[PDB]
Parts: sequence; structure tokens; C-alpha cells
Amino acid sequence: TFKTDLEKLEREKAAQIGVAIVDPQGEIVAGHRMAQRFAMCSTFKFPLAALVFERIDSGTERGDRKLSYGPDMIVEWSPATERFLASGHMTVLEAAQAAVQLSDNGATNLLLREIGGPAAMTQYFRKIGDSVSRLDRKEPEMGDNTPGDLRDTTTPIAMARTVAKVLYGGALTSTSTHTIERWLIGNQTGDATLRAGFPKDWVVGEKTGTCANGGRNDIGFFKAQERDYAVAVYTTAPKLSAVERDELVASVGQVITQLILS
Repeated sequence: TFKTDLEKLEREKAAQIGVAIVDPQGEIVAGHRMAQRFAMCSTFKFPLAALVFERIDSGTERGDRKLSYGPDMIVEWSPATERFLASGHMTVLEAAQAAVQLSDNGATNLLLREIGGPAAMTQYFRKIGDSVSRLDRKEPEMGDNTPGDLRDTTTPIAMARTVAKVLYGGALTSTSTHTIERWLIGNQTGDATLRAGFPKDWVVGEKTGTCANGGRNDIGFFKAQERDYAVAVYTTAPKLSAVERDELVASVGQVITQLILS
């Protein structure tokens, strides 16, 4: 009924829904269109932050290092970057948290400037065993989501497994892992997407994405009692409104819940 519930949503809302749910070791729990490529949109900002924590964990980067910038770095949806503009900088950590929890595009591009751009992001994906995810552009053009373009894409299964490697498979130190987990729980942008359709006693942390051409995504983790899962949801619904798109992802949330509770 998991498959057929998602198929009903897909049929009724003229949408495609890609889902993957994996256990802490990346073993598959459930999936739908799980190896179809979808635009990442802002979901790559979670892996970016992980890349930054790996560098902090390694010493090649320092969390409180100040990153100076000017108005040239302000792009669409840069709420923290605009607020910190007068001060002249955000630290590596401030920028990373804003990228995750506000989806701040300027903060994201500020970090890419520092780690070596899209190519460095793709190299990190490969390092942690993800041969699929690829960042090819910075924001905002990376979310162009042109039909059929494989630039800036992932698969549900690939991203879900990267989530698990980051949160459970030892990609980061215990300390950096804990920090990035809490940032996902505290995400400010996902109240109407997956976690809306999960039970309110499940610990959920996630990162949303919105792309042009009807892309709406949410990736992260959930803890249903003593059971940890990594989850990635990418959806394409060109004809839905934005609120309908939020509510589509929430519904996927519910279908996911109906399965786990079985």
C-alpha cells in the first residue's frame, strides 16, 4: 500500500515522487522511483555543511574563522547574509547554520567560495561513497531544474545514503555529528513539509528544497522510538501551487508514517 498510496498521489496531483528510506547503515527500508535523478535544489546545503564539519574535524578549516564579503554576495533568499552584511562577515559556522536552517543562498555561496566551489562539493560526495550526487553550479542557478538536465541532481537512494553516512556512518566526529543533527531538528523552513506528516513524538531533522519547474524536496532523518532512519524525498509537480506542493510532501510524510507504524 506504500507504493500504491504514492502512486495515487502521483496520479491525482500530476506529480512524480522519489523516495528512499534507509537504516543507519544505508540498508534499504523502502523506496519509490528511488534511483530516478531529481534536482537537489537547496538540499545539497546539508551535505555542504557536512563537508565543512569534516574540514573542521580535520583542522583544514576553523569554525569561528571570519568570512568577509560584500553586497556582491547577496542573492535571492539570503536573509542572514543580508543581516550580517554591514558587519562585513559571517563565520564559517554562522554561514553553515544559516545555509541549513534558513536555506540562505548567499551564505551557501560564501562557503563554496571558501572550499573550492561546486567541484569541491562533488569531490566530497565521492569521498563519502556517493558516486551520483553532483553539484555543478552555485546558487541560484543550480536550482534551475531544467527538464532532463542532470546537472545539480541526486537520486533519492543516493542522498538518503549520504544522509545516513553523515549522521550514523562516522563521516563526522561525535561532536560535529551532534551539532549538525541539532541544526536539522531546528530547521526553520520545514514546518509544512515532511515533519508536518510525521508523528509529533518522532524526532525529525531535515533540509528542504524548492526548485523552479515544480521541484519540492525534503531530506533528513527521523527517530521513531528507538529506530533511526535516513530519508530523502524529491518531488516534481509542475501544476501544483506552492502550498499544494508543501502539502504533497507532508502527505508523503504520512504515507511514510503509515508504513513505519505497520
